[PDB]
Amino acid sequence: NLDISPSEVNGDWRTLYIVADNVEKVAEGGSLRAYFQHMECGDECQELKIIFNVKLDSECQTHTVVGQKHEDGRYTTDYSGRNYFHVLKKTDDIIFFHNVNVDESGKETNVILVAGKREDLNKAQKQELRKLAEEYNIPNENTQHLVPTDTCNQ
Repeated sequence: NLDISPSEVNGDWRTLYIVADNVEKVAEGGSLRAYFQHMECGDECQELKIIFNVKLDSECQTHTVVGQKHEDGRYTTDYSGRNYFHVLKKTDDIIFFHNVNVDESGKETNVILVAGKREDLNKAQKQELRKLAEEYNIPNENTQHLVPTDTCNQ
């Protein structure tokens, strides 16, 4: 996979799209429907702090996770079970993350989350997202566009 540096990641980010093979996890009220707000890491990006909101009732419930980087490039963190995440694609203003969540009940969910410093993907990036989901055995019909309900950063 692709490494990230503090200079690349530090700052505000938002979630544009999430797609997952267990749709309940990323649809409204899902445990993994994370509206990014900010990322920050230090030296070598060993310790990656991600601040995000989930919507709970009508309100913003803010969360922070700290991912720990490992030699294989994955970060781990606890959140609604155990997560293993890494970078599948990156540009200066868009990151595609792949996450595997193993929930407390043992259910495994594969996720692609698109984080951005802008509000939209272009058409090429949308097709790339679809191709990646296929490659990762994730149904594209589960795709969630978060922009229209992202109200916790403004």
